[PDB]
This record gives sequence, C-alpha cells and structure tokens, in this order.
Amino acid sequence: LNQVLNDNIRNGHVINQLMEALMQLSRQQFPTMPVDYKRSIQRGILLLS
Amino acid sequence: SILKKLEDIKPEQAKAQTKLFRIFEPRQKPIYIANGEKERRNRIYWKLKKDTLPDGDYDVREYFLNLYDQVLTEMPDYLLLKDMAVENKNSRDAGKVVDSETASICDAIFQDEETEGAVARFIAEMRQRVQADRNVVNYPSILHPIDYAFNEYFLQHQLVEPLNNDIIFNYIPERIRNDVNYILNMDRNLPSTARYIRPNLLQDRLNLHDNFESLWDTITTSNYILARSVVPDLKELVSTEAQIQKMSQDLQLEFLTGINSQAANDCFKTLIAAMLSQRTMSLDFVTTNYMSLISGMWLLTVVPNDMFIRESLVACQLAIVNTIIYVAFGMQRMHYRNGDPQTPFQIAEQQIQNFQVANWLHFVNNNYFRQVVIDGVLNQVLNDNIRNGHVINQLMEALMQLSRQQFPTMPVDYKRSIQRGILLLSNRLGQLVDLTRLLAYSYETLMACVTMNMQHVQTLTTEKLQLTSVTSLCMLIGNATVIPSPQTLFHYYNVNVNFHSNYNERINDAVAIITAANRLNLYQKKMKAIVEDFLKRLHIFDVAVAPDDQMYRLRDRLRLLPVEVRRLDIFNLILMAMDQIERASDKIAQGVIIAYRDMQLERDEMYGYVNIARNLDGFQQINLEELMRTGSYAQITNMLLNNQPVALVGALPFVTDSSVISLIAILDATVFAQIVKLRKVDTLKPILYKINSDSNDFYLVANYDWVPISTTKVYKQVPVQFDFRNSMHMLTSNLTFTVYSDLLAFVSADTVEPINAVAFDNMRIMNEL
Amino acid sequence: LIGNATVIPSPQTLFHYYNVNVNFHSNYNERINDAVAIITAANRLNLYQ
Repeated sequence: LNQVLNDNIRNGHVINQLMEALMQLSRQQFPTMPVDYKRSIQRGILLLS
Repeated sequence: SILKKLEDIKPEQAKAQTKLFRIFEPRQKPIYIANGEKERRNRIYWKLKKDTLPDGDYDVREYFLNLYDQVLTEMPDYLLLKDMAVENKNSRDAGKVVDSETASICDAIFQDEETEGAVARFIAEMRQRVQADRNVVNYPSILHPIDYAFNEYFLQHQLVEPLNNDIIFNYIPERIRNDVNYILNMDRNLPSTARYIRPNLLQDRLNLHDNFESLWDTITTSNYILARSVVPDLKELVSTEAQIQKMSQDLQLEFLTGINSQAANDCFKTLIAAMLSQRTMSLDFVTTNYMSLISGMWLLTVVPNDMFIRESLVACQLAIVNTIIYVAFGMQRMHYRNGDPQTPFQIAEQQIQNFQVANWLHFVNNNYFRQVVIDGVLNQVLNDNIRNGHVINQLMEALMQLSRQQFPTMPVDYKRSIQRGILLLSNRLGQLVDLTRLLAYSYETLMACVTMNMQHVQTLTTEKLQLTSVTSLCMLIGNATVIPSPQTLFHYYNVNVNFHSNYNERINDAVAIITAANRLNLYQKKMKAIVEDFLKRLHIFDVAVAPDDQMYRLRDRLRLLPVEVRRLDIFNLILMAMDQIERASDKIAQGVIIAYRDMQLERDEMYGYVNIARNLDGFQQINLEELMRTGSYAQITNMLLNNQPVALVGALPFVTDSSVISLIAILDATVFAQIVKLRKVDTLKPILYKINSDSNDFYLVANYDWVPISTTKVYKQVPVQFDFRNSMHMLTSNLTFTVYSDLLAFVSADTVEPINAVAFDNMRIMNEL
Repeated sequence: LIGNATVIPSPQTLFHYYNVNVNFHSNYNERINDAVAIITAANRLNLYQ
C-alpha cells in the first residue's frame, strides 16, 4: 500500500496554471488598498511568476 | 560614475578581412596502383587546414556551433580586394592574385617536375582585368567550393551604400531640420565613390517595457543620467539677495528657506530629464509650507498626472485641497482615504460649485499624454494647449477667484498669509508663462532626438525631488532665453544612436547563435553562458547581479523572434554542407560495420587496399549517441553474443595499422570485447586496415596474388579529388572606396539669436520686455 | 533560489536505505512473532502469573 501524487502535478504542469493566475492578479485593479502595499504585493507576485 | 560607462560607447567595429576564411587547403599525397605499388608521381588532394575536431557526435555538433560563431564574429562588413594582392611570379602576363597562400599554391603547382604543361599554362594565364568605368574588378582565386560559396555570399551582401551630401543632409532627424531655430552647414564635399554604413533603426523586440522591470529600470537610469548631462544650464539668473529682500518686503514679516541658483538648475535639469526618459519621480514637502504647496500646484498644472507615484500625488493633492480649496468656500473638509481608485482632485471636481476652479481641476485631472508615431519612432507629446501656454491663464483666473471669497471659518491672519502667497505667485504671471513655453519648446526639440520606442510605465527606482527647488525656479526665472547647444545635442544624438545600434547588433548575434544551437539538436549546453555574454557585451550591466532565472526567461522570450536574413542564410549554407565537412576529416570515422561473413575489401587511389563500406544499407542501425546517453547495453549485447550482423553509426577515433601480419591474423574484430566487459563505449578504438608498398609487407599480396578478406569495415569516405580547372574563380568586388564612420562631425550648426527664437507658432518664445 | 542543477538519489544511497528499511521490517516481524508465540504458549500451558 502506498500514497502517491496525482499525475498532473507529477509532470510539472500546475506551475503554469499558478503562473497564469499570478499574472492575472498582477494587472488586477486591487481596489481599496494603499499605494505602496499594493505595489509591493503585485511586484512580489511578479517576482514569483 | 555611470556617465562614463554610457558615454564611452564607440560604433561597433567593422572588421577588415585580411585573408579569405579558409577551412580547406591543398596537400600533396602519394598514390598507388590497383595492385598496390608506388606510382612515382604524387597528386594533390584536399585536407582540412584545422584538425582539432574531437570524437563524439555531440562534440562534433559543439565544434560546428563554435565554427558558426567564429564565422559570424569574423564577418566582413566592407570587403576590399586591392589590399589582398600579391604579385604572382609565374604569370607571364604579370598578373596578381588574391592571397599569399594562393601565390604559394601557384608557385608549388608551377614548379613540380611530375606535372603536365596544360595546368602550368593555365596558371601562367591568370591575370586580373579591371573595368573602372563601372567600378568593378576581377581577381583569381583557388578555393574549395564551400569556401568559394562563402566568399561569394560575403561579397554580394556588403553593407556599404553610396554617399552624397544630400544623404547626410537627410540623415539628421526630420524634427530638427524642419524647425527654423536650427540651421545646418557643411564645409566639405563628398566624392561619388565614397561609402558609409547605416546603423540599425529597428524598435524593441524583447518587450523590455513589460515584465522585465529590472533591466528596464537600469536602462532608464542610464538614459536619465545622460539627459541630466546634456540638458543645457540656465543663464542670467536674477541676483538671489535682491529677490530675497524684495519677496520679504512683499510679504510684510516681522517660508523662504531653500532658494538658491543651484536648486533651480538641478530642478530644471531633473524635471526635463525625467520627462525625457520616462523616469518617474516622487515628491516631498513639509505640509505646513503654503508656498511650496502652490508651487507644486503649478507643477501639477504643467506636468501631467501619469508621471507621478500614487503616494506623492495623493499626499500633494490632499495637502492642496485641505489647505486651500475647501478652506476658501468654507465647506466641510474632505477625508480622502489613502487607497481609493478616485483621486482627491476628482472628488473636489465633483464637489465644488464655482466655475473657474472646477474647470482648472477638471483640466488637471484627465490631462493625459498622446501617443504619436513620427518618422518610425514612438514619442509622447503634451496637449497642444500646454505648448502655447494659454492654459496658464485658465489657471490664474481660478486662482484669482480664490482671492475673492471671504474665507469663512478661518482667522484673518491665515487668510492674509494665503493672500500674500497667491499674490506673490500671481505678480509673476509673465515669468511663469515664459518658463512654461520654454519648457515645452525645449522638451519637444530635445525629445525629437531619440530613436528608440518609449513607454509610460512606472519603474522600481524613483527619482527624489523636493518642491523648494521648484519654488526657487518659479520665483527666480528671468528674461534670457535658453536654447540647447547644437554641439551638445549632436553629441547626445550620436551617443543614443550608438547605443541603439549596439543593442540591435547584440540582439541579432544572440538570436542567430541560439537558433543555430536549437536547430543543430543541441541539448547538453547550459545556455546561460550565451545570455551572460550578451548582457556583458551590452556594456551597461554587471552579470554579478542579475541571476540565472531572468537569463533563462529572456532566452525563452528571445526564441520567438525570427532571425535576420543574412545570418539565416549563413546557417543554412553551413548546415547544408555539414556532412561533407565532417566526413572529410582524417581524425574521426562515422561508425563500424560488423557482419561475421567473408567480405572483400575496396581499392582506392588514395589509400591503396583499404577496408571501407561506402553505404550502410542492409543492417540494423544503432546510435552511439543514444548508447552513451541512456547507458543501456541490452540490444547490442544480445545481438553481438549470438554472432549476428550489426551496424553502429557515430564518431570514433581510429588506429591505423599497416601490417599484413595483422591482416592475416584477424585483429580488426577483437576490439569489441571491452564493450561487454567494461560496459562503456567512450574509448572504442576500431582498427583501420591498410595495405600498400610503403609498409615493406606487401610482398605477400604480390607473390601469392590473393584478394584480402576481412570481417570489419570502417565508415569513412575517401576525400574528393582535386582539379585546378574547377576551383578557379573570378571574384567580383569594388575597385576602391573610403569607408566613413562618425559622419555627423562633418556638419556644424549655429544658434539663432536668443531673443529672436521661435518655438512652434510663428511667435517669439519669451516676451517680458 | 532553485537553479538548474539536476540531483537524483545516488544508487548506493538508495540501496543503503532499502537494506536498512528491510532489516528493520524483518526485526519488527520476528520480534512480533516471538512475543505472540511466548504469550500463546504460556497461555495454553496454564501459566497465569
């Protein structure tokens, strides 16, 4: 008996989905948030993307 | 600091090919008859000039990539043919040849007692024919067909172009010649035969304005430094002490800190440079300094919103509104939360009732740049209401309304101080109008001298600028106009075009190398080295900072762009003839064939009795590259153990044995045991049989007249025979032409009279007479 | 900070881990067998203390 991961993550494909979602969040409006905090958040998101 | 780094760029050097790029050279070799004896007359064949190719097909492809890189790096831009000429001593028509080695070959062939007379007479008949009426000359040359094709391709795609005075007259960007305030002059002619090099004027293809903010910010910082270096200084400033005492008298005190000429000059240069290079700036000011607030309000009136960080813009707007605007009409002060998509000025526009102030706020809200494409260069242009400076009046009227309301819910002294500040700013209306018109004209004229696409995207590093300098500039400007010096403008333009050409050239080189590497099925090369070379050669970065991840992302971005035509055709030519170059080498073979059946050997006029298999049909093909890559040995071991035919294709070093003892005593198949025993095929050394009269063991094949029979053959192709009548060619070139670089030094410009300067609308720039 | 360095477990390390795990499993099974045999034999032979 063994516990194994799903095939989709095994070949390294979910990272593309994560990158696309992060890039979608990058150009988002991000309303009702201060300037520097939002800028830092989206630039860190871009860094990880 | 970085000024030297960004100003020490010289145009990319055009190599002058001292000799034709050679891979093949003639070599004299002995021959044998079909029986196997010396002919006592040698023949000359083709051999590689360089024999540094290592074994292993992957290393072969690596060597090919290096060869392509060397060829492209040693590309000839302009190819002279009169310089490379040595007089032949044997041409009875006193001709001249292309290369010194060509002369040596001609002398060798002309003097060899074993050679006939027809070839000698053909050698003696060589002579260059010059036709100067159409500027074309012909030269003789001897090359392998690959070399001749490469030389022809280099010859027929030179980058020169005929030069005339009107061409340089049109080489200047249009938005300089078209204006009247600048006049061009020459002092020398140009011949009809001179040539020059056009730089590259193609826009960005890496999209460095998007999702690459690090290098983009670095480039923006460099260009901002350059612009600060180039923007002209101010002349004829009013005396500081007199202005200070006059303002003090005007204010009736019983503030003014930060008013010096250096501050005004730094503010002017920094503002113009930041506007030019799209480097965003951040502000800073004490909230309890009303005059600073009004000066910043003027600054926001002229410069649009998009060039300011949201933090600084929000702070400045909040201070302005809640210190003057709602204070005027006595309405409840607004609490603008830091982070709403709306701006304080937008809310103020939606709130107040009076006409002029609302109109001015509405103007400052939505005043955005316009993207305009001129002469193939994208640029940012202010609204036409800003260049003629009429909008300033639409400012002042609103400010004038601010002096009429009673200012309820405020003490008298606060109203008095605000009225003093607004009056001091108002009395200098003409100075502000002249300064704004001067700024508009200077920005337009200078910005019309850039040749790279620009985008309005905020970057990471932000410029620091205090408003006290702006107040000093607004209070200290005088009457003398300032026009950028033509010499400085031309120097800036030369530096900018040099930078752009360097960038484009490096881009094309990297694209060509990567395309060739990925088309030659290379997959065991860490590709960060090429990107590091590119970044270093751009001569603005240090590879010690940018990590590898961005290099790989840049590579993936770069793969998409189609490569330039010349390099694509060069790669096509170098790949189409890959097999002939690879096989003709006399250091590596192309595989080993094993059959375990009695087969006869071939007879060639360059090796005598040699064991060679011209084709590989009728056997199972196994790749040595895969054999080493995957480490498997299953199929090959089972095929060899059961003694069945096998064929191997791949690079292998060879050992030459020329003993008939080795021929009779089978030893050409005993070099396969190590494959099973050692289970590694890196050093597989097949034995190459060879029988001839030189080895003093050929009497065996002569006395008993037996046909040699072996069990192995080596995948090697006999080199092609050399014929002098075919390698001869008549290369085509140009007679003589002086290559010109640094062309703009031949044009000089004179400043117009500073008073009579005309900016854009048939009117004088400054008018405070 | 992840670079472009491929790192697979070394074959000798893999065999070391496999041998250690199987040795531990064998010891666990044999000790379980001895304990259950001892208790069962003691219970069948009427050794209640």
